[PDB]
Amino acid sequence: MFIGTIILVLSFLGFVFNRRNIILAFICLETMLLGINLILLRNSVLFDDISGSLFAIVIIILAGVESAIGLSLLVSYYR
Amino acid sequence: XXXXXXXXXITIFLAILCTIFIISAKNPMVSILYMIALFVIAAMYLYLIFSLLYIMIYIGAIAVLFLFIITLLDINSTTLLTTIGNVLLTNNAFILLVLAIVLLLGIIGPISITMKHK
Amino acid sequence: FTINFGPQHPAAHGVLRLILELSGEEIIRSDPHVGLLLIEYKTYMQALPYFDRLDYVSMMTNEQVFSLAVEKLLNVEVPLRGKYIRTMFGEITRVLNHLMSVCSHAMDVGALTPFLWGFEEREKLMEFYERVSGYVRPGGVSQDLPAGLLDDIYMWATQFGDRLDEIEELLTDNRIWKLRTVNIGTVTAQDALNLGLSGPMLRGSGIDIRKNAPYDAYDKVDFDVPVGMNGDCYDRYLIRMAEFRQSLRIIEQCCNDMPAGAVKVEDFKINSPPRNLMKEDMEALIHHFLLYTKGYSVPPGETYTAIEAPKGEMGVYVVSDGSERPYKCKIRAPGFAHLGAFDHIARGHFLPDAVAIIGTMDLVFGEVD
Amino acid sequence: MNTFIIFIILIPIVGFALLFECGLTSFNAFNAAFILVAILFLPFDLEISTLLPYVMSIYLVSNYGFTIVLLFLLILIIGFVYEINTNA
Amino acid sequence: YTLTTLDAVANWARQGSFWPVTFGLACCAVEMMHVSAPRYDQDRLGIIFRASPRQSDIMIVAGTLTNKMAPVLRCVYDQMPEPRWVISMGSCANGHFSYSVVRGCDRIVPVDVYVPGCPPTSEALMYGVFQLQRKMRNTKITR
Amino acid sequence: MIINIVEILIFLVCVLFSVAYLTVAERKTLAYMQRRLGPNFVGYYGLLQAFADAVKLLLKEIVLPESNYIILVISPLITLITALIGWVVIPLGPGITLGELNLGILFSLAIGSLGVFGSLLSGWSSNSKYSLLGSIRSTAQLISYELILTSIFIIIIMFVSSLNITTIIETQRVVWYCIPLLPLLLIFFIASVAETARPPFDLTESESELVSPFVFFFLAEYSNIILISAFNGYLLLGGYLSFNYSYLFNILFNDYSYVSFLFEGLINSSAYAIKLVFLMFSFIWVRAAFPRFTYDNLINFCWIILLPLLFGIFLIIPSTLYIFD
Ligand code: SF4
Ligand code: SF4
Ligand code: SF4
Repeated sequence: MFIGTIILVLSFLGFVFNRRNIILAFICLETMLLGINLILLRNSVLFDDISGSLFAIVIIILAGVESAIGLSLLVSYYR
Repeated sequence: XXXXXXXXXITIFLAILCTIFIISAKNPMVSILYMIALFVIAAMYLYLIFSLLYIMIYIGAIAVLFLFIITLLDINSTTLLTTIGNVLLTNNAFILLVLAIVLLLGIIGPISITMKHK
Repeated sequence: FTINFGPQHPAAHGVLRLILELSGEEIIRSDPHVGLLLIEYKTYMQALPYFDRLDYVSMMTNEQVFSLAVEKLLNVEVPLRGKYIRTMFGEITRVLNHLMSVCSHAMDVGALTPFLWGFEEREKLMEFYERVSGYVRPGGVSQDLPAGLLDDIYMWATQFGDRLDEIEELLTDNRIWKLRTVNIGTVTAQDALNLGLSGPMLRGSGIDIRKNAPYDAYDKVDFDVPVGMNGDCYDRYLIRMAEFRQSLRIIEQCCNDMPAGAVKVEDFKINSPPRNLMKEDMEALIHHFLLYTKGYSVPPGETYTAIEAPKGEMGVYVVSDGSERPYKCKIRAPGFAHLGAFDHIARGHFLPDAVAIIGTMDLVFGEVD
Repeated sequence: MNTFIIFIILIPIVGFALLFECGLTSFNAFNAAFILVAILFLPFDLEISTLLPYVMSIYLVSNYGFTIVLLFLLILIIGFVYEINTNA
Repeated sequence: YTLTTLDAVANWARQGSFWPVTFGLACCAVEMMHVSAPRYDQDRLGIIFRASPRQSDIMIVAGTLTNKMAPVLRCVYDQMPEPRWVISMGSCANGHFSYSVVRGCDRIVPVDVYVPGCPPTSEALMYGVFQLQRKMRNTKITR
Repeated sequence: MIINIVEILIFLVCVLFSVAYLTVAERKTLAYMQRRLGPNFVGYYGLLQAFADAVKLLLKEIVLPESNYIILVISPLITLITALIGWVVIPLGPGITLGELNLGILFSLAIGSLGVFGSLLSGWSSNSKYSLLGSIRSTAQLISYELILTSIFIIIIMFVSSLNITTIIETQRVVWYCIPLLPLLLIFFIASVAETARPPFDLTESESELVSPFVFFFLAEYSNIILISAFNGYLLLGGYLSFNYSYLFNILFNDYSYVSFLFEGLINSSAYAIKLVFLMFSFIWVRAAFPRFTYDNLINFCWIILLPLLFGIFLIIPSTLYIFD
């Protein structure tokens, strides 16, 4: 909970301290998705039984789609 | 007893150091390796199944893709085990169908973005 | 994007420094350059053992074309048993060259077993190379065949052919070997004639100096027409593999006379063959020693007698001013036609495809120069 | 005090880890439809990896809804190869 | 010291496991092909050192040598590791004289054992290999 | 915990020795097919070849003249860890190796992705020069067949259920190997030679553009052979499962209770060794009788034919299980 929140914070600050990079922002967005999941999974175990862990897998699929989509976008760019 | 298991809060001490290392790292090559290490730190925190679920997809595919794009595109600048399937396949079956739909776009999107076919 | 295809060891040993400008995802822009590697200075007899060192494998067949070229310039060349020891041995050294070429292709194209199976059979042919020689001379041959030459051919003739069908059955009946060789090889026939190709390098599509206008004793022995369907590397290999069986079917149909007959060449001059009675027949010693010291003179005139060897068109341009040794000697070899045909043919394939081209094209560093 | 200890195979690895250019022309490529194969691995790997929990949770559910997901993904591999192929 | 054996234990393992590089140039290359075939399949086994030559320690110069091939042979020895040994196979490398072909490979790379012949037989190169194996064992004495 | 520290050591010693010895075994078996002979001079029996090759490279020299000379040495270490950590989850009986983890199957899949990750760090060092784009072709070939193994994994779990490797072996007791999957067994063997480095597919990754860590790369390579070979065994072949129905008859004749005479743990291991050694042997004559593929022909064989084929197999596997249940 406190771990995932701090990961989200540092990544959001690191995003707004990009230094033009572009590639750094993609890494940062992925770690923000990881940060949200860890606090949700902690809540899922705190509450008990599958409900939150279900939405955690949903974020994992959407993040994987987000990464595959954003990386293909870089390929469309830099011709 | 088990002082190292109680002091296993070291995950937050390691994550703050790892994330500050992804920003500080010159060249993306080191930053992606540190993203893998940060995801491995988060996997070690999921021991405190999702660890192996993360290593297989986030480190296994996402991170592999993140390294595959930088090496090629020059760019640069300085009773059952947790189940889940019981709800997603029965109750949230509408979301299961839409997750296949979000996966249609996942492969069809790049096909209409980087093609140039005759 | 540009790369230099192996500074050494490209396919088997090569040496060739092929500057292949490998454009985006391998499309090939060929720039070979290479062509790396006395015949005038040395006498007519001295030039012959120095000549065979071009194509190392088919060295005996490499000797044959130069021996015939000196024969045409001399205008004196009629052996009988000394002519029988040319068609037999010429179709024995043909097995040797075709082995190295097919094996060098298979070495890089995965299959390492036919590569070693090739060199294994070669050791049985080494007895036919060491016991007889230690070979092909303009005035016949270096020396006479031993008693254990014709008496024991069946030990090779029957044991080989079945082993030929072990290498063939491992390559022709495939998917991996078949799909690649069928696609590669840009034998455009007319442009391939314009590029000056020869032997299994030009008769793959279905187009021969070995037949029609044949060189010494090859005229009488039977030779079958190698078909060849398409103009690709698979048909090229099939032709070489058909030539393998052709090189064996001849030996049994050519197994005639051999012990006791025509020694080398009959007269005083052009390599004296007495051996036993050279001391009693001493009036020819002034001739015998003169061939080694100064050397016998040849008439002046431009001559070119091309002969199709196992690799392809090996042609010698022996031109003499009138002296003992010829003025200029030119070697129009198929290994030099290799680098000449590499561009346009390989242009439109991939980098691992560009290695399998050499196997069918046949390359020898020595023969190139 | 610990169970199985995988680190006892990592420690000897850490210990062992501790204990002009010529011949060719270089210094100076974009393979185009090759990055798309990797870009496609991510969702295709996700597709089979997401099936894993539904595969584990069988003999409790009705497979008709379980089959539907795969049909949608079959339409995709078809919607890819028939449209542009592997790009030779 | 008594345990002088440890200096030779590495040597006996070096001479039996050594990986030679195929620097096949012309005629000697295929005599070496017959060597590396069912003959030297027991203790030789080494090849493929073009990809390197940081890997493999024994350099066998087999074949002819042109005046333009001189910077290539020099570089292979330079790209080779510190425990490097050299074998000169063939008359062209040993000493064939031309204006387009250099007189000797010794001017380019210093050779440890010279193998004569034109071409040296399967047994000829194999013996030259065993002589270099003896040199690795620290027993190089004037015969 | 002296009981556990000795138990791991004897397993690790035998595994590393078997991995090293296969380099001599492959060399000798390929020699018999080629009509030649393997190593003879080395050792006494000709079996000390592997150690002599390893000791030779331990003396060698440094590769100091660099492009992150720490990252270039990181790859052979990462390939070694994944190989050895892969072995801690391959049991053969009730609990032969301590990694009797409550989700054993996924441990093998989590590692099979890292063997790809470490591969693009290898040929990465020293710029775009010496084909970095040629080294990336190998890793793109790697991910393609990595999807095939995972698609076959879920197929086995679709038939037996539960993520435990021990439970997978226990269910297959009736039919030895997963019999309604014979073409899929050959497909997993074709993907076994494709995923790891065996001449068909190793030639495409190590023979193209002019092509201490050598004792590692080859150790992890040979480890990856036996790892994926035994790995194939528990999924399909069916290790432990020696004689059927005639097993209980022989055991109960002269044993009385059970005694410290644990023959159970010996017969099973001897059967599994044969299971993987027969696959290892099959991995050796494929070096001999096979030519070579082209990169574009590799992906065309996987993504176009192998992937939609397997898609159909797992699509009908629950529908054919729907009728009989
Ligand atoms: S060579 Fe010498 S001896 Fe002989 S013929 Fe002439 S002079 Fe008489
Ligand atoms: S003549 Fe004698 S000296 Fe000359 S090469 Fe022949 S062998 Fe050597
Ligand atoms: S030495 Fe004689 S054998 Fe070797 S290449 Fe030179 S010419 Fe050939």
